[PDB]
Amino acid sequence: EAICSALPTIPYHKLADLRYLSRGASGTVSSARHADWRVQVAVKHLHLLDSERKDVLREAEILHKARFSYILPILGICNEPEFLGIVTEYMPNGSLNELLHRKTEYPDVAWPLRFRILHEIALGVNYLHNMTPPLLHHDLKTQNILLDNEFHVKIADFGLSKWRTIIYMPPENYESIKHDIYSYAVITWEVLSRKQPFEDVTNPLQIMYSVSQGHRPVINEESLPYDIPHRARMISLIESGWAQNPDERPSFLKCLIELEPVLRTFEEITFLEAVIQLK
Amino acid sequence: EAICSALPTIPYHKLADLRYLSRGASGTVSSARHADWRVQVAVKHLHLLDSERKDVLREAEILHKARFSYILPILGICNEPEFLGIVTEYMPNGSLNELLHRKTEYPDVAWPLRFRILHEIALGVNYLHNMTPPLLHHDLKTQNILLDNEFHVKIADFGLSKWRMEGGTIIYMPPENYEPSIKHDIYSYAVITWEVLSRKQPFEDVTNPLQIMYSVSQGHRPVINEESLPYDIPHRARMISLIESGWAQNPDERPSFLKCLIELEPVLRTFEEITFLEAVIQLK
Ligand SMILES: COCCNC(=O)c1ccc2c(c1)nc(-c1cnc(-c3ccc(Cl)cc3)[nH]1)n2CCOC
Ligand SMILES: COCCNC(=O)c1ccc2c(c1)nc(-c1cnc(-c3ccc(Cl)cc3)[nH]1)n2CCOC
Ligand SMILES: [Ca+2]
Repeated sequence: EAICSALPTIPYHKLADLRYLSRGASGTVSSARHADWRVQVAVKHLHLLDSERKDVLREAEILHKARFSYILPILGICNEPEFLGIVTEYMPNGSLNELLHRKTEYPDVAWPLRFRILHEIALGVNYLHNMTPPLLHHDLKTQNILLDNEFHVKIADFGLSKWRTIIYMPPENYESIKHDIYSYAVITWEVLSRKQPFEDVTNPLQIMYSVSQGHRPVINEESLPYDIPHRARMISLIESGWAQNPDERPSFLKCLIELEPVLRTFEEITFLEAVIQLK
Repeated sequence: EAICSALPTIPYHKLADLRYLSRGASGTVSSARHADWRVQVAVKHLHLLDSERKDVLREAEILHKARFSYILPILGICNEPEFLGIVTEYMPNGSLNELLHRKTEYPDVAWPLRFRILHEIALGVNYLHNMTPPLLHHDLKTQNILLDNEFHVKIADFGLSKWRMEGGTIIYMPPENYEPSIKHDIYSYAVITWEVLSRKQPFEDVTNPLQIMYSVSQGHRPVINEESLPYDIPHRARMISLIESGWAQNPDERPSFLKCLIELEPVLRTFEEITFLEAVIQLK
């Protein structure tokens, strides 16, 4: 039959210890504990308009329909006249952004884990592109790639997501199935370098202009050191992913076929050991 | 108004490297990779009657509706004239049963990990009991507690499960269910807890399963002495209390899962986070 799973509704009073965590353009994120299920959860609520209410409902429906191993799992919706929020699993280790840039907190991030994150991000986006109809993310950034208790990836933020900061935006989009792979390429560069794309650029309009002229985050010995595993191969993947001509950018299938033999070179235990080193 | 998510249908041909993994009373389990999704998967299938299709589709529907952090995630349903099967995430570490009893492979299983497993099983079952209407598992056993890459729990096998509106072991079955109840699962859980804490097969001495059933109806339980549960077991007294109330002869005396959670929460807080990762590395 047309087997359908319903998203549970969660009474606001069931969400005990509601406390602020972070705020983004998407909304405010708070932690809480479910009174009956006795688990820690996360809540994404608005900062009560008629259309801003449909936005939250659209995202919730997207998360519920796009369930998969690498997508942030939705636990239910809290829809009341007094409060509106999305309830998801709690991700204790935050975002990929924090992992790459909080360098005193995380001085070392072993290569196996960086490559694992890269593979999972790709698995997550590939799944969205393979849904019917294809779901396009259109807002991939390190800030919305979340990390669970053992540093596995959960993709989030489906606000700009369509059913078929600007440093991750392809140049043609300043004024398409090939958008996400562009963003993925920038992310890949960021993960392998632990540097902010276009560091010396003061103004975001200079970035937008340079990008439209074909400039891309710098690739040299200083940004991507020679000790990077599979360096040459990764540089090629990055460079094809952020290509100026969208048609020259690979699909996520191609991207995964290229990545698979790279991930096989890391022994399973090195992933575990990479994690145990972290704070 | 009502937000619905549909379970994907997976064409058989999309499952590459289909290879036998294990058998049980539940059916055959094979491993595979999804050709488009590029992930490894598990496939529970029969190994033709139309009578069996309703069973597989019933379980698929339950797994799809009972989605939660400690419930085995269903990825799709493979329903064709040639083949019928449930596609789920692959759990590389197998079952709690194999962890407890492969003693040469796993000489040590750290107390913190054991407690986290127990805590997660209870969280899973608790969630099932809090659904509207409540879902009752009715076939909990260590063989059905599956373990992911970091030894987190995923509850499987909802074949005998029911909404409150096949030859296997009977050791996890409450005695009132023998001859022709929201208190079934807790009894199973209590046996599971004893098994987890002792790494001993319940009713080890008794060879004939009928004898067990007699013994059990006559009030008997798995042995709670020093030989089975050493004195050096973290929170021994609090645990034995839980086990004993869990497998009471009178269903009314047995506690809810919510109650167990309330008891287990302080116990889990006594272990530092680092110990779980250490336990998983010790097992690799
Ligand atoms: C009080 O201390 C604040 C410091 N910040 C953190 O340590 C922290 C921890 C976890 C965070 C965190 C900060 N910010 C987020 C976060 C960012 N975006 C989300 C989110 C996105 C979409 C949805 Cl639907 C739900 C959550 N969570 N998460 C993950 C929440 O689990 C989902
Ligand atoms: C060739 O033999 C290799 C040795 N077998 C194993 O080590 C092994 C590994 C993992 C196993 C394994 C053996 N047996 C199972 C298993 C047992 N029951 C299930 C299962 C039950 C219900 C559903 Cl709906 C799906 C899977 N999987 N799993 C987990 C599969 O991921 C779900
Ligand atoms: Ca060993």
